[PDB]
Amino acid sequence: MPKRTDIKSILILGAGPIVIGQACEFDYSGAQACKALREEGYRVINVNSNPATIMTDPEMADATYIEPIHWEVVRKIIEKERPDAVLPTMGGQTALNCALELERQGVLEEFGVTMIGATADAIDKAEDRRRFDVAMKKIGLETARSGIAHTMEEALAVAADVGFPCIIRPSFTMGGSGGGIAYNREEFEEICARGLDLSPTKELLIDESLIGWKEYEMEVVRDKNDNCIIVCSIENFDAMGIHTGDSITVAPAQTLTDKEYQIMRNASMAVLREIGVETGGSNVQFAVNPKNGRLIVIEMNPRVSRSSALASKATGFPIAKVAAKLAVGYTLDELMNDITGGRTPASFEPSIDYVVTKIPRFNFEKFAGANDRLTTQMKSVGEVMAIGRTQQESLQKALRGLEVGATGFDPKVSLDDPEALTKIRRELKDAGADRIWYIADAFRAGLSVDGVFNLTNIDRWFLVQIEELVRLEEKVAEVGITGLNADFLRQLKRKGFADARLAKLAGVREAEIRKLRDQYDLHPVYKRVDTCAAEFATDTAYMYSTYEEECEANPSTDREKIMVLGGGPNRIGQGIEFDYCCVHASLALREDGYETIMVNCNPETVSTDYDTSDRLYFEPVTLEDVLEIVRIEKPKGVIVQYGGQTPLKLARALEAAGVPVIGTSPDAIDRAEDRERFQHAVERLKLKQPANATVTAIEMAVEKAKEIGYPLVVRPAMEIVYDEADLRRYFQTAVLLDHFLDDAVEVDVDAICDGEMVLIGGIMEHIEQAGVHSGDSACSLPAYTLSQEIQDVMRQQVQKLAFELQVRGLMNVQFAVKNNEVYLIEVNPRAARTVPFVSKATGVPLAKVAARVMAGKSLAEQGVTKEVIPPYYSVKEVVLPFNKFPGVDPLLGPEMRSTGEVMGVGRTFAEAFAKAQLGSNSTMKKHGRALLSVREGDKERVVDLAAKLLKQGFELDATHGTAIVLGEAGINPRLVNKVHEGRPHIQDRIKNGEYTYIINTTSGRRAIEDSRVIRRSALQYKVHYDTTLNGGFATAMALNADATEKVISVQEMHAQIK
Amino acid sequence: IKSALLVLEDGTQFHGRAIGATGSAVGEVVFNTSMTGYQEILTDPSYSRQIVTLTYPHIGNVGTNDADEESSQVHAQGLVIRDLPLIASNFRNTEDLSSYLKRHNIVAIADIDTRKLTRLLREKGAQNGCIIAGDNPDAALALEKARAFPGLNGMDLAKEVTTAEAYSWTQGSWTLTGGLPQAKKEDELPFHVVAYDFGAKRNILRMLVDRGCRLTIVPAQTSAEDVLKMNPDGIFLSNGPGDPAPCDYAITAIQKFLETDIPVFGICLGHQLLALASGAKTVKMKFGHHGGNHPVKDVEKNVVMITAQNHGFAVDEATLPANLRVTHKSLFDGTLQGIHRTDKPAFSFQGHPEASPGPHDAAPLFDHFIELIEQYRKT
Ligand SMILES: Nc1ncnc2c1ncn2[C@@H]1O[C@H](COP(=O)(O)OP(=O)(O)O)[C@@H](O)[C@H]1O
Ligand SMILES: Nc1ncnc2c1ncn2[C@@H]1O[C@H](COP(=O)(O)OP(=O)(O)O)[C@@H](O)[C@H]1O
Ligand SMILES: O=c1[nH]cnc2c1ncn2[C@@H]1O[C@H](COP(=O)(O)O)[C@@H](O)[C@H]1O
Ligand SMILES: CC[N+](CC)(CC)CC
Ligand SMILES: NCCC[C@H](N)C(=O)O
Ligand SMILES: NCCC[C@H](N)C(=O)O
Ligand SMILES: [Cl-]
Ligand SMILES: [Cl-]
Ligand SMILES: [Cl-]
Ligand SMILES: [K+]
Ligand SMILES: [K+]
Ligand SMILES: [K+]
Ligand SMILES: [K+]
Ligand SMILES: [K+]
Ligand SMILES: [K+]
Ligand SMILES: [K+]
Ligand SMILES: [Mn+2]
Ligand SMILES: [Mn+2]
Ligand SMILES: [Mn+2]
Repeated sequence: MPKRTDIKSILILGAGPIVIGQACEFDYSGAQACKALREEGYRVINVNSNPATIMTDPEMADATYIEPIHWEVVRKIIEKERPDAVLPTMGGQTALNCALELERQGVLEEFGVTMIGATADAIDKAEDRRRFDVAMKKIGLETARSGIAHTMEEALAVAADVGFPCIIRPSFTMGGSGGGIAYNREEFEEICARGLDLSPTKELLIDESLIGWKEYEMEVVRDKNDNCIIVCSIENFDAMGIHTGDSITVAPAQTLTDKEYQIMRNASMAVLREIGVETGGSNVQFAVNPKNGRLIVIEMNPRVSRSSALASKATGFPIAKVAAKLAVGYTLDELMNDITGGRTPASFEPSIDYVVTKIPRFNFEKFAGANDRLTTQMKSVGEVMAIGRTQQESLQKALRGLEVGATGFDPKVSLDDPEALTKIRRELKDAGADRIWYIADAFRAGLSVDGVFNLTNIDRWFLVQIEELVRLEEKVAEVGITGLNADFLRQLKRKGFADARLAKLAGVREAEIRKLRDQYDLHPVYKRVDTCAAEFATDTAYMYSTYEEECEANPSTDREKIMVLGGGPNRIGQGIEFDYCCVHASLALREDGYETIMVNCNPETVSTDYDTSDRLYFEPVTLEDVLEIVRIEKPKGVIVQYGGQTPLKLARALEAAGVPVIGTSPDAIDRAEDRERFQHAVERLKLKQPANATVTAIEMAVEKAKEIGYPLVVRPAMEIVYDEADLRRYFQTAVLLDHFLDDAVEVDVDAICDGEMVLIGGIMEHIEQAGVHSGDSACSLPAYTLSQEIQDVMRQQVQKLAFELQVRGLMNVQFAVKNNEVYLIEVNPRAARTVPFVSKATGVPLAKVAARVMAGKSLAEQGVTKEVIPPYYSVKEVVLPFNKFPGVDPLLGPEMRSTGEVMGVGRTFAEAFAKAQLGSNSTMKKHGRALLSVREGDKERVVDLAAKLLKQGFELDATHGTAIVLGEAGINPRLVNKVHEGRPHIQDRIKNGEYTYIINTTSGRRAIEDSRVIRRSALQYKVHYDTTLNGGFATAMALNADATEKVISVQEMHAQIK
Repeated sequence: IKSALLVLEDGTQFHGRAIGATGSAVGEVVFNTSMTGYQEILTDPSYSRQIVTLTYPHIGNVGTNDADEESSQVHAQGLVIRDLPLIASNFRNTEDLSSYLKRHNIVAIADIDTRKLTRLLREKGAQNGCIIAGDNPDAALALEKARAFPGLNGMDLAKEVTTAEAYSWTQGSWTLTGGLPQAKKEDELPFHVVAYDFGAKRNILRMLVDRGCRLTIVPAQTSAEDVLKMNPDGIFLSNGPGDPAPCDYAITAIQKFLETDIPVFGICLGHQLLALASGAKTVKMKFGHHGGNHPVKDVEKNVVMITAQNHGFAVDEATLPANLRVTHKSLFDGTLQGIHRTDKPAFSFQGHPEASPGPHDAAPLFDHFIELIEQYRKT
């Protein structure tokens, strides 16, 4: 019953870099699992290619491997660590897939590695959709009419059977990856082909449609004693047909009668029992026909998930921590429930006295030709969560914490737009990311709840509530600010209305509304999360705001408090890297003696883990919400610099509102952000900035362009213009003008300044040139080409800026190196997304460090004075979401689009590079035929590359112009035709798998537009491709290395530093 | 504005809105953590004279229906909730919450901080209270009424809810497919069990019926003698409101059954009576157990069950006759939950094996009873 004695060491399989459908929730869960295994005295080993993870923190485990999550690499790790067992349920699907690969490869046997948590058979029984369907039938549970298909032939026969629309679901995939809904044969063929090739078992399940049915999930937990509990139930706001991850969801279930609930409860347990999960958690999904409660089982995920993370956050029941321990022999009855001071067991079902709401976060605006309608395949990049005593209150708070500019139910369309009812119908009928706001707009427009129901299939239970908010809004707009008496205002507040939204309606500033509340003594109270609807006391301070009577905050007067502001839901550009920083500040200052208060509402993160801080306020990171907490906490200092843009934008207002914002001042930041202020400072210091201008009108810019000289960087969707025509061109389709620095090397420098000194955190050299957004660039630390000399100037420029700007904590500076001359791109007086990377490479926890500095402790005092220059090479590479948005051109540019990153460690840049590349899921091969099709400027350089490959034994192909230059060089590639040139053309060859590598460079808007085909084909076909010559060079380099040769632990690496 | 007010014995006031009938309600105030099951809960006789506070904010999401009534009527004295939803939204709904409440003439209040009430009841223990619903609800009056409330300790509530005459019960459990079944024919039931109606829940009966028992429901005060005359295959002791202790007749009759080899089974109040009739003592719990996520361990098998609880009194374990073995215990608080006569075919359970609402985890408890029955007939 107690802990297993035959096991001493455990290998935990991490999730890898963040992708759509597989995000932060895995760092939260993995960190939990580590903590729980380390706590219990086990030897902890883990692999995880993502460096921006807390789980990869050195102190969190015994042996930490930031290596490519490749079965061959995992095998070395195993061979080297000889872990007794492997826990594969905490790293998403990557972990599931890997575990089963190692097993299949016989590695597990080879080193006597016992699979705990979930057995390979249980995992397959659940992941293989054929098996899952069988299982259901065995236990008499109902499933939709479906058919297995291993080929397109197989598939089409099913479609003929089930009819359109039909749902396509691959075996061994999650987050709807490779799936979709097919409305026609053409869509069908497309999804299936993608799914078949994506499925690790090359299998698809195709099901008849249940679209519009109610969709539910249940998070279950079972022990070796067969003890089994339902930790949380979830009702999706968006019906069957929209993936749960792309759905607005609430806990608990709302519209099920107890009778139906029990049926579902029993079914859930039956599911785990039949699949065979006996020592861990699992997510079980269902579809319910609202007209007759008909229950249908959809799937089950034999591991922790995005929903378990949500459930954990929602209930206060740390599923992963508990599951980790269950994996090692403990039973639920023996574990204590954390939040109830451990005065109650883990063996119980949580009861909550509030409503939890989750809203997905999308970023369609970054994906040009992407289809933006929601379907079974996830497209969201993040999520927000909120808690309120009521559904209305919970939903509105979430909306205002979504970080999209909503203050609640802001209108999308105008009332006096004749066409409105048309746009509205459309937005309802076929949901996009904006649907929530359209629902409100529909009600404003005269649509009934039934009308809305019929188009969205969203339960009227939810609809009626949104309609009510609307009618209330109308009242507000009607009575205006004078009509805002304390009674009415309190009603509003209690319904979740934001000051901002009332402000807008009443036609006043938001501060006006806050003043009113101040006048009325209208403030929220804080309730605590406890897992038991208050039946048992809590010693934990995990709270949410609400408009009720009794407050449970009970702030402390005893200590010096420090508040840390999170970034809300994750989005492209505002990822986990920021949370990571946030987490660190808390851990750091807490450790140091401060009472740490964390403010955030991303349910996937470690920062929203009660254990991360002294006090956790799971709130919207807004001025309103933050000021209310400050009102009562009366902290000593607030950190606004670590959660990204969200908290940064608030800085000014907070400070003005009286908040003791610490570290780099709001004004200092503004000095840097503000184009004008910055430029002006740069000057003052006499440094290099690219020639720029601020234009108003077209012709204004044509002339100014003339001045600055081409090519230009036009910022309004930022594009690079190369000529007058091009400029003009953009203008129609369309103000900042900046001279583009072609063939330049982009550098990133992270550093800390205590006003007394400046600490160089790290100088990273971008593989991709300036022009490819730093966020989407691979990078190297230390620099792999840059001269020392040039590196010294930067260091020097950094220091001047640090002081001049009055940095107090972290900063990041971006440089461009053109012709041995250094230019200043921008200054980021805050923590950058490169911070976790640098910390991992150098061994220094910059976030911790800068945190202390902001809190009054100098670098000197800390004992962190010298810049670390590692004895090894660390390479950062990114992962892009293109595969999720097939209609987009999978090409790099000045706008960031990556969702995650990986780290590669090596004795040589080539080693580090090869590791980073493999880790990024590259499909690059060591042999085959490479295709070369480069732009003019790349024409010269490409010869060497073509030479390197030949050397490597590759055979070459080339488009006309490229072949010209090659032949003129003695390199006679095989000629291939452009699509428009006829057969045999690149498209065909690609599709026919003639290449293992592609180097494709293009410059110019139409030129790109025209060559779209090759990149899309490359992506669809799985051919590794580079879109930059630099990338191409690095790739060639990596050809000489073996990423599965040597493995190293972070601990080891760290110990190599002098 | 339809006003309503709730006042506690201690003077604590809760201002909200009326969602039920017009008037006043007085009783002991309790809190129940069930997130689903409101109708069943209100309709459970064990709640008679109690004012029920629901900790789960939205109460009424699924409206109501007959199949979800655990008894002939609403026994709860009053209902206290946080939020009455705009609409009932469930295929099984036949009438919205408020309307049901009004039809059942129940005083109910919404829009109050149920969490603060919960925490208050948790920390200070149960309290008597009064809810006044009307134009100008008097706070002093309310407090008077609450203070006046005689209290549940020493209060026999079984004789108040019991049936008038005896009767047969042959209806089984509900199913999603066919709803509530047609009462079976008497020849369709191998076994014949006599159930003392101490304010029995319909689910208990139905479940027994599912197990082959034809039932004879008898008034709470029936004599062992009268019973025995019926040659019962088994004797069952229902759940119910109030204090068990004051129920001398029940205790008396049971003791009698305990002379015989007749199988005896009890649930909740039944469990307590059985303990009393056996020499054990009963106590009043600080605030009791009212919810459906309550972990109870089967000490013998070392297995945990998630159970439905509804009790304010408990059997003191340190007063248990040696003929009384502990069979189950609360994982929440260590309180006694199950017992078994070491010397007789008699056992009972503190929780509600028949759930309704709640988890089905404790249903096997019924099977031991059937076991006993089967064996007694062998003999
Ligand atoms: N027959 C069906 N009809 C309609 N929608 C369905 C059907 N089966 C599944 N779905 C939808 O597809 C989504 C993803 O399916 P799921 O089985 O959960 O796969 P994944 O493992 O990728 O998450 C569900 O959350 C649901 O909205
Ligand atoms: N003048 C320029 N010359 C060359 N590359 C540039 C120039 N300005 C910006 N870039 C490129 O565009 C990217 C984004 O520019 P930046 O000003 O840093 O925007 P953001 O606010 O998104 O960081 C850089 O990482 C870089 O590759
Ligand atoms: O099928 C195609 N259609 C259009 N352009 C293409 C195609 N394949 C490659 N290219 C582009 O052709 C360029 C190289 O042209 P080359 O100079 O004739 O070799 C690159 O900028 C490629 O993106
Ligand atoms: C979802 C994560 N992947 C599948 C497990 C696809 C990028 C990693 C290979
Ligand atoms: N909310 C702050 C104090 C918490 C207290 N131990 C309780 O559970 O009532
Ligand atoms: N760091 C971006 C990934 C590189 C990709 N293969 C490309 O060259 O487009
Ligand atoms: Cl996947
Ligand atoms: Cl149906
Ligand atoms: Cl797309
Ligand atoms: K082993
Ligand atoms: K699955
Ligand atoms: K859904
Ligand atoms: K799910
Ligand atoms: K770059
Ligand atoms: K920036
Ligand atoms: K109130
Ligand atoms: Mn899944
Ligand atoms: Mn799913
Ligand atoms: Mn930048």
